[PDB]
Amino acid sequence: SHMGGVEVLEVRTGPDAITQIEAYLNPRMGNNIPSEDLYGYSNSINTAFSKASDTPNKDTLPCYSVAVIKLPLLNEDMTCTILMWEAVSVKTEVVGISSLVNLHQGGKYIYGSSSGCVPVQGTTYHMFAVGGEPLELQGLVASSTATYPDDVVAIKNMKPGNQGLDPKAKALLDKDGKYPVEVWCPDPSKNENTRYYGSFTGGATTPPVMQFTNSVTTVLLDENGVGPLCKGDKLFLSCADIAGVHTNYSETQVWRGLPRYFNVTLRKRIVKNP
Amino acid sequence: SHMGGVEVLEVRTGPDAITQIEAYLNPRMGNNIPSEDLYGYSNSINTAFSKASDTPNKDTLPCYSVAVIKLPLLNEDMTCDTILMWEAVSVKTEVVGISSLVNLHQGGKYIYGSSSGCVPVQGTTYHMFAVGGEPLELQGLVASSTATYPDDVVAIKNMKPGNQGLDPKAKALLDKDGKYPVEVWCPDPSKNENTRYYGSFTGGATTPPVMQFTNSVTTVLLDENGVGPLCKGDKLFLSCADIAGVHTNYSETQVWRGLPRYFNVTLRKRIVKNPYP
Amino acid sequence: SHMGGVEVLEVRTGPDAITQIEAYLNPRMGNNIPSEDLYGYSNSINTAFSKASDTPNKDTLPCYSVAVIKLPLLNEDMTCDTILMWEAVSVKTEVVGISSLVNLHQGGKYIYGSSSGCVPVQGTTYHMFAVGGEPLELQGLVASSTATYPDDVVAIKNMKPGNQGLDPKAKALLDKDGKYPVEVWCPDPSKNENTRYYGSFTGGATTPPVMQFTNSVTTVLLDENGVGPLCKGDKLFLSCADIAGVHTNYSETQVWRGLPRYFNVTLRKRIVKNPYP
Amino acid sequence: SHMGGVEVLEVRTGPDAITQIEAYLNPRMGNNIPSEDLYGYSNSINTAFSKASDTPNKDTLPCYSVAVIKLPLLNEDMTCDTILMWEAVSVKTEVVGISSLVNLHQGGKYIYGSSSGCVPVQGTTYHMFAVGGEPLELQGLVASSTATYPDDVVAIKNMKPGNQGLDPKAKALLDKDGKYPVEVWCPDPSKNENTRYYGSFTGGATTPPVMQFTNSVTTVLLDENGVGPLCKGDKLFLSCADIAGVHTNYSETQVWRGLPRYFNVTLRKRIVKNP
Amino acid sequence: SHMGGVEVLEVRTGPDAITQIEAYLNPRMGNNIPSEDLYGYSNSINTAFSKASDTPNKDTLPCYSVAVIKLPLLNEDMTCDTILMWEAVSVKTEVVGISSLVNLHQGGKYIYGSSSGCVPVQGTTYHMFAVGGEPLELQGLVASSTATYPDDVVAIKNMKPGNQGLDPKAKALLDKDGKYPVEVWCPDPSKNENTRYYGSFTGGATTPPVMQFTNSVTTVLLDENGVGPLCKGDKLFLSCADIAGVHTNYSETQVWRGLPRYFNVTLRKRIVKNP
Ligand SMILES: CC(=O)N[C@H]1[C@H]([C@H](O)[C@H](O)CO)O[C@@](O[C@@H]2[C@@H](O)[C@H](O)O[C@H](CO)[C@@H]2O)(C(=O)O)C[C@@H]1O
Ligand SMILES: CC(=O)N[C@H]1[C@H]([C@H](O)[C@H](O)CO)O[C@@](O[C@@H]2[C@@H](O)[C@H](O)O[C@H](CO)[C@@H]2O)(C(=O)O)C[C@@H]1O
Ligand SMILES: CC(=O)N[C@H]1[C@H]([C@H](O)[C@H](O)CO)O[C@@](O[C@@H]2[C@@H](O)[C@H](O)O[C@H](CO)[C@@H]2O)(C(=O)O)C[C@@H]1O
Ligand SMILES: CC(=O)N[C@H]1[C@H]([C@H](O)[C@H](O)CO)O[C@@](O[C@@H]2[C@@H](O)[C@H](O)O[C@H](CO)[C@@H]2O)(C(=O)O)C[C@@H]1O
Ligand SMILES: CC(=O)N[C@H]1[C@H]([C@H](O)[C@H](O)CO)O[C@@](O[C@@H]2[C@@H](O)[C@H](O)O[C@H](CO)[C@@H]2O)(C(=O)O)C[C@@H]1O
Ligand SMILES: [Ca+2]
Ligand SMILES: [Ca+2]
Ligand SMILES: [Ca+2]
Ligand SMILES: [Ca+2]
Ligand SMILES: [Ca+2]
Ligand SMILES: [Cl-]
Ligand SMILES: [Cl-]
Ligand SMILES: [Cl-]
Ligand SMILES: [Cl-]
Ligand SMILES: [Cl-]
Repeated sequence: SHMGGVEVLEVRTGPDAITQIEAYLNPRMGNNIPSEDLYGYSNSINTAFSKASDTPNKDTLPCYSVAVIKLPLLNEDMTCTILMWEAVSVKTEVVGISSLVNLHQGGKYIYGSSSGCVPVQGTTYHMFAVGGEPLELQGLVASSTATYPDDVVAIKNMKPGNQGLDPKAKALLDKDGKYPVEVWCPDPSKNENTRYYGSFTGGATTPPVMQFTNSVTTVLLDENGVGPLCKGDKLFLSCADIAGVHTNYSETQVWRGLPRYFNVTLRKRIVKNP
Repeated sequence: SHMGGVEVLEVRTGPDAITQIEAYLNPRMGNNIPSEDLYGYSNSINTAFSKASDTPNKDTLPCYSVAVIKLPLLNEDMTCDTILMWEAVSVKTEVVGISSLVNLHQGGKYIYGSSSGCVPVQGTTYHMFAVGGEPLELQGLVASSTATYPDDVVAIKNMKPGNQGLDPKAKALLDKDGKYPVEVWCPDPSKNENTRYYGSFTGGATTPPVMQFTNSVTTVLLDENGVGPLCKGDKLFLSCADIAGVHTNYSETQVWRGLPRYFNVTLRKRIVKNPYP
Repeated sequence: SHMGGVEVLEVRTGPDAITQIEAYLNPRMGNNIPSEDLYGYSNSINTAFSKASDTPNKDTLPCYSVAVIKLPLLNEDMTCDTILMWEAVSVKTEVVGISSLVNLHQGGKYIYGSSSGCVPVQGTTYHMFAVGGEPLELQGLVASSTATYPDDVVAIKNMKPGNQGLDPKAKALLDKDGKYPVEVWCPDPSKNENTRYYGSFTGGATTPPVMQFTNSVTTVLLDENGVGPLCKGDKLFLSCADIAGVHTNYSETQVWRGLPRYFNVTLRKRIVKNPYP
Repeated sequence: SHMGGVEVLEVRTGPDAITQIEAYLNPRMGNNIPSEDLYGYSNSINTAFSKASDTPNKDTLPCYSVAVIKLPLLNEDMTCDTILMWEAVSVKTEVVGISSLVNLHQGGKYIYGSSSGCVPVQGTTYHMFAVGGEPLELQGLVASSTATYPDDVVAIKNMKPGNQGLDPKAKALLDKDGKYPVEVWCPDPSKNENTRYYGSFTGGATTPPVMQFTNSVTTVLLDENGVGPLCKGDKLFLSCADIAGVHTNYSETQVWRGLPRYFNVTLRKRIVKNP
Repeated sequence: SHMGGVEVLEVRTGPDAITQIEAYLNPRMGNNIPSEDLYGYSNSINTAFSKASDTPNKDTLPCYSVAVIKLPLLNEDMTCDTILMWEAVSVKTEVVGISSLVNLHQGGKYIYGSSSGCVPVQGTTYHMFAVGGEPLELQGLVASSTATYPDDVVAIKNMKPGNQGLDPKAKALLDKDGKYPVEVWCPDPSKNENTRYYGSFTGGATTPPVMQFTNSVTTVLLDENGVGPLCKGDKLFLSCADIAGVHTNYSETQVWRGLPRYFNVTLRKRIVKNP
């Protein structure tokens, strides 16, 4: 016999330097208040009369979600180096995928009136971001002559140049359910302190495809080995998860969105004070 | 010449600390009793008259499958500072009966006209499995909060339009086979620390199903800290749903089609600081 | 200058302990004799009148292919404490004739009108192969328990609605070429410890087929313990099914189209504790 | 207690030997000037009357984008045994404005009837980019040699049926922004030793487009010999085309839709034997 | 300061033991001569009257391309214990002219009505290439044994219904450019020990084509014993077929469309025991 090691499993409370946060963000498809009958969907998509006359109704435009998570305060005085929270990894999941596995919800029939109803399908757009400040946005639209509703943030002084990349069309994703997906995208010329990931599939009637698991972690460190650094001890979580459109019996259509869960691991770092 | 080693093959028993279990779970599409004519399928999908009047008929809603496997007893009682627990380390899993879909003579809607083969199972698919040391924790979320769910399934309590998004009060455990509808419940990503789950969804009205099968693939169940599910009360929970698509009848009524899933799980005995008070 | 090595290429005869075998298996879609006009295809798919009246015609049901390859004799008898056995370590396999589908002049249904090319083979596809040291073990599972299978195929005995899911009594061995229907039998994942199998299915009414071909890919057959299939009685079992889709005739009758599969298996001699009583 | 290291985060200015450039290139689908109503789209696609009579209207042909970026001057003396050159070692690149396609209210053909959303941009897609130390070298190859190309694009000289395959005389340099049609010119794989290019095509009449976007991906530009593009005359060439699909109007006329592309290229100073 | 190394970039000629060859192969869809109006396409596909009466017209059948490249002469004496042979170790290969498909004005069938663009090339695709030290070995297998093949292509001898599966007598060598039909012949996996081949097929009536292009990818040609194709008689065999789909005319007649393929093969001299 000899003295040797054996590994016992127990609850381990992680180092003081490491923290995890969890959050969920509900979708902002247009009906953005939980009391609303069509919460989690847009209102019926109203189409343009013409190029010149294109005025989407209130609540018909899906917008990005954003949540600001206040982390534990690290610095008593900001005058010294300072400590900052560095986001190192994230686990994220689209919640409610299985809700689409439903052929009895009222709408257009797959075949005739004896069949199931057409499920959510068409254009999809799934993106998330984790950063130490608001996601920086670039404006670009399909048509500069659309008139955007009062309750969304649109491009200022829109002109045909906004159908391409105009460097004046910039914004911060600093309000939940206010920045339309069809107007704003991540600005790749900025966002040095944010990591973002997105996938788009278009088409009129395309089948949606989504996976879900609790086994996958995305590392947030950049090419220099540094994760997002949380300015003022605030963590920004942003996303949009448009699953497709639901078609009603009358052939009116509404966007369907799903919520997203985030689990972010952060660590305390010593940072030279700007 | 010299003395040297040669490797002889033989049956090896493996150590007492490791065990393997195998199980299969039959699908729960609505007709959940093997004596039923449409066992392995739902009843005909009945669609809503309206947003307000949406009452799925009994046995038209696919539900999750779950089995609880009783593992070998490890402890005399729960009084010691440490106990032994089974740790699930890996799983091999297979959807069974995929080839049954390779059938164009089953009665139904014709591909072309009445001289052609019949349309096979297609449309929305949903395949998921989980292996854990306790029930899979579920989150409720529905397409429509005004649906009236049948008494024989577990629905969200006191549904409101908020349940079309994530309401933290809509939570459940997958603790009954063939009772929790797929369209109401999904894995809760805010919990499930002691379960591993994996899922794939493809929608669309008539989409072709795609499935693979092999006995060569093993999934490791260890988490980011190197620890597998730990089996509380020496029970292993296997959960799944495998909706292959819908079958369309000649009259255009449609039924969900599900397939069984096989599991082979490897577990090892571990010393664990006693969690039980 | 100095003495040094240079690598010269030459024909090398491998060690006596290693052998390779090559074989091809022609498809068994229904017309299984090379003299038949529709060899490599099924007969026209006849569809069910009803759930209760569903009687596939003779030769309309694709079946698995199987070949048993007799390997070199290794033992004088089975009396010693150890014996020699062939261990299958790797396989190269290819579906042959893929390019034959690149044909829009074969008579059939038109893509557009009567001036256009004809619709090529498309729809449901099913590709699988197995390499083992004994027959592939099969599980039965059908779309409909009330189908009446023809006398010339091996069907599930005393079929009941439970056979639309997994019934553990519905088991068979793939021990006859062109006799076990693909739509009735699939690999049994609860057995097959001495076989490796691999399969892919894509369904749908008219889905485009996708196939690749190369001589650059080798699949390793060693299991999780580093052991390949061990060939009982010095026999190697090769199994497959390769359904490319259906061909549609102008009258809209449809026939399954299959393709042959080539195998190149590498085996090595091993000393094995004698399993034979 | 002991002396030891701790890793402090700070703003680090990269070594003098390394530089990064950022640029964006707007699409050149035919309406190539930001004052134009249909900027970012082609004009309506006019189809051939016949094989012999096929005359695309001006600005109906999507063309490649190119930008030449002037890098810091490295050599005041070009007569030494060696010179310095900028070597492009990696690139991050993104298609911008993908989310603009997530729009079912823009006027056009209806998905179902007049109560539904309108059909989004779909059909043929073509996405490519290149990073090089000199212009991208092009090979000409067309669907039909009897097409008559307009005078505002560069096309194949003395076109003949052989140009429906590879004729080695049909060669060009991508040296004008918005003038070389995608349907006439492709990268020449027999040249381009000093460029890296990457492209993806999916055809079909009405195919759904698929596009990803992230700031997490870097492509290494070093070749098989470990050498990146070397920038002749301290000029960096960025080339691309990003056709997202076509938009269909209610009248069923169709226009190509393109999107801009962003580039972030890292370069390092290298000693090079003087040519 | 000290003596130290710095890596200077320069033009290097590889060792005398290594050579690179570049080639392109134009497609052989039926119109195989660059003077033909429809060069790069087949003639209109004529469909069978029946099972028994199926006679494809001349030049309606896409065929494989092959080029035999003469390499530098290695042995003036062929009677020693060893000879030198070229060993192919890697290949870079690209389909050329993919962008030519990004064309909706070419005359044909309309996507929607007569105001819209025309349907692009789509349907069945077949892409393969091979690099070897001798002709690619072929296996014959057809959709229908009662087809009558024309006298300008090489087909199966004494065709019988068994040729709808694998009959071991139906074997050939790919030794003539543009004469072996794709629909009759495939690589023989039971031979081809001295060739590497790679192929991809996607069928369907109207399927969208998918193709990528880059100059960044190298395929290693070494087999499982670390040996590449050895070039018998100092000849390198390049084979391919690249069927992009079919073009549909307004009358609904259809023609196959093929594209050229580029090859860049690296070879090294090896000492080989004299056979
Ligand atoms: C996303 C969703 O739940 N859509 C509903 C839809 C909406 O509630 C409605 O369009 C918003 O005003 O309503 C659907 O059911 C309708 C009935 O509620 C109504 O009584 O009659 C309608 C007849 O055209 C229709 O049946 C719908 O529009 O199809 C059901 C759908 O799920
Ligand atoms: C999933 C399945 O087996 N579906 C059957 C279907 C069901 O048995 C039935 O719809 C509900 O129990 O029955 C099908 O055959 C029918 C005949 O059994 C009946 O006599 O007449 C019907 C006429 O519309 C029909 O032919 C069906 O509904 O198509 C066959 C199908 O496979
Ligand atoms: C898979 C195949 O070869 N199919 C053939 C088909 C078969 O020979 C037949 O269905 C077996 O009974 O025959 C096709 O051609 C037919 C002619 O042979 C017949 O003279 O007239 C038929 C009229 O509908 C038809 O044209 C077919 O059924 O389309 C040709 C097909 O490739
Ligand atoms: C790509 C794009 O923005 N297309 C517009 C289109 C263009 O403005 C037009 O083709 C360029 O000359 O115009 C569409 O709207 C049209 C109205 O502006 C016009 O008053 O009437 C037309 C009736 O057929 C049509 O409604 C269009 O052609 O559909 C809108 C489209 O987004
Ligand atoms: C692949 C190709 O270029 N196809 C052409 C086609 C060919 O020139 C023809 O099939 C060769 O025999 O011709 C198309 O244009 C035609 C006119 O040239 C002719 O004057 O009238 C035809 C009326 O049906 C037709 O418009 C064609 O057949 O559509 C154009 C096509 O691109
Ligand atoms: Ca910047
Ligand atoms: Ca939690
Ligand atoms: Ca077992
Ligand atoms: Ca060259
Ligand atoms: Ca051989
Ligand atoms: Cl703005
Ligand atoms: Cl609840
Ligand atoms: Cl049985
Ligand atoms: Cl030219
Ligand atoms: Cl022959």
